[PDB]
Amino acid sequence: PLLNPSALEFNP
Amino acid sequence: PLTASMLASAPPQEQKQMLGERLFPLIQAMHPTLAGKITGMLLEIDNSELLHMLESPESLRSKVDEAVAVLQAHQAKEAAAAA
Repeated sequence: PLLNPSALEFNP
Repeated sequence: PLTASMLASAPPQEQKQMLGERLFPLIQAMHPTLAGKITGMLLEIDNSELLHMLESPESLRSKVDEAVAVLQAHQAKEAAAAA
């Protein structure tokens, strides 16, 4: 469905 | 320019890293404080969708609007639980 608010942050 | 063919030879975690490095600066130009979180949320989707968003600025902008609304929803959910 919608994006996941608990996704891990990306660090570049 | 990042293409399907450049991704294809890399292991899946490296593929997500390469997409991340291209998406992050665009997302950071939109929402500097949320860029790491929003990039992380977008990287969960299919690599084909992510390549499309690097080629279509209007698609990326709408998907970032979806991520911002999803974060707002989650903050409201937590505030409802605490009240």
